[PDB]
Amino acid sequence: VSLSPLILRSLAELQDGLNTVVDKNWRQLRRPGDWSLAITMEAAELLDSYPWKWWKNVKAQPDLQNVKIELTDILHFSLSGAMQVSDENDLADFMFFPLSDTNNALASFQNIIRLASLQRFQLVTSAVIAAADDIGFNLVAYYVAKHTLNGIRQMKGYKDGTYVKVQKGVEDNELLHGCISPFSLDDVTNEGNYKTKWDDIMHRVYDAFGTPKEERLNIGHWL
Amino acid sequence: VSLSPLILRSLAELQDGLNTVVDKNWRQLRRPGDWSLAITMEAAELLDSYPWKWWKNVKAQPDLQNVKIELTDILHFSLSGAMQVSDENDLADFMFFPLSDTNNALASFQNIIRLASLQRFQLVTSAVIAAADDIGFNLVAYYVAKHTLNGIRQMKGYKDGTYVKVQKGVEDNELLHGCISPFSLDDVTNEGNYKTKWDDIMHRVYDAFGTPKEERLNIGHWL
Ligand SMILES: O=c1ccn([C@H]2C[C@H](O)[C@@H](COP(=O)(O)NP(=O)(O)O)O2)c(=O)[nH]1
Ligand SMILES: O=c1ccn([C@H]2C[C@H](O)[C@@H](COP(=O)(O)NP(=O)(O)O)O2)c(=O)[nH]1
Ligand SMILES: [Ca+2]
Ligand SMILES: [Ca+2]
Ligand SMILES: [Ca+2]
Ligand SMILES: [Ca+2]
Repeated sequence: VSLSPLILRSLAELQDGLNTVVDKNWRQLRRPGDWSLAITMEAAELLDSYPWKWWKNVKAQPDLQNVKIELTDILHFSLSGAMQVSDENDLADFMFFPLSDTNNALASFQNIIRLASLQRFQLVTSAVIAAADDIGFNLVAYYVAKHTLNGIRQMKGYKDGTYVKVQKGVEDNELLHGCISPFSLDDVTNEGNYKTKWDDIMHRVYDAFGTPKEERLNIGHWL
Repeated sequence: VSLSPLILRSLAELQDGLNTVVDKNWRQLRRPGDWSLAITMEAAELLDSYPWKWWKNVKAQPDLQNVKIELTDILHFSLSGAMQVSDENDLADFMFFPLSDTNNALASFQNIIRLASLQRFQLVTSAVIAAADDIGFNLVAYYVAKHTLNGIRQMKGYKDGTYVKVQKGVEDNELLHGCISPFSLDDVTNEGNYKTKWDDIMHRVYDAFGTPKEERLNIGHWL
């Protein structure tokens, strides 16, 4: 399972743009080990979406909507890693389907950590794409939506430590589900029209956070 | 750097006792992969004690007192793993001193994750002992104190999901520092008298959480 090369290239361009918002010279400041750490930490967040602890709240239920967000976060970091180092610098060995089985999920997502530490970023990207295919969620649409939230966060003091993620019982991430649900897989991968659908996802996320029109960045900013 | 074999054996006995409080048949219910996951997750907590994120709160300061707690948590899980499988089933390659350097810490603590996934539990234990020696904190006293909090947690609904860790701005873990500060390294490792000092640490932690005298377990319960 893979995305069209043109779609992947566009996702990579968005990722470079976002990385540039965080730091103009990110390509000189960041190293492969940074992306390995970042993926490791998101993978811990992904694992913590499951009731894996045998000693604490043992009847807890998995947060399967959150799984989607954490996989999307991993993609941002695996795209980033791949921009800096090639894998040169197999999947069915590390991923176990169906991921609806919690034991399969825990094993697979721990293996993402192994792959990250090996700096196999392209393989991590493939693993996330395969996971979204297996779980049956719209990875590309989640990416565009979380990409947009990531930019909003930077606009609202994230680097300064003044941003608050959970407000009035709602985490910013949770608002993304509703922003994406109108969009099909074909909407966001159509060769001719995908960019207008990505632009539409972006506008929906800006709306969800009340971003003033003048501060909004459209799809053209990123490509 | 290592502990006396008699001290290590006593720490292992405490650990078995605690594991038994969580489940009477833990030795049949738990598998090596459980302990690998648990250490991985504590190592993420340890890494998150440092200002590693380049995109969020970039001027944050490391929580060096919390580092002590997270290393102690790793020890509980590495002791546990070692009870189930041997390493048969080197350190200077994986740990980088001094750990006061944040780059050394991030590299080292990520390598603890690699060792956990390899089920090298004894090596993880050695790494924690070496880390406490390098940082200069009283690992054995931290272990006894956190061991006691772990038992209190189980008494107060931890498995049921009714426990609250942070109350009136104070995390339960933070109260342990004051419980241990009177105790020297020699106090808690003295061949003849260490058990009375461990018992004293326990009584201090029970006091810190107001545990009724009848619910308190003394050192003899565990050895
Ligand atoms: O140079 C960077 C730094 C961060 N991120 C994004 C990717 C990921 O989607 C998000 C993770 O941010 P976080 O601060 O860990 N918060 P959360 O996991 O709740 O989204 O940050 C980037 O895309 N590039
Ligand atoms: O079978 C078990 C399960 C847990 N723990 C202990 C070890 C560790 O000290 C603690 C971690 O608990 P947690 O629920 O992750 N909470 P925190 O990391 O804040 O202490 O649980 C055990 O000793 N044995
Ligand atoms: Ca995160
Ligand atoms: Ca996340
Ligand atoms: Ca923990
Ligand atoms: Ca911990």
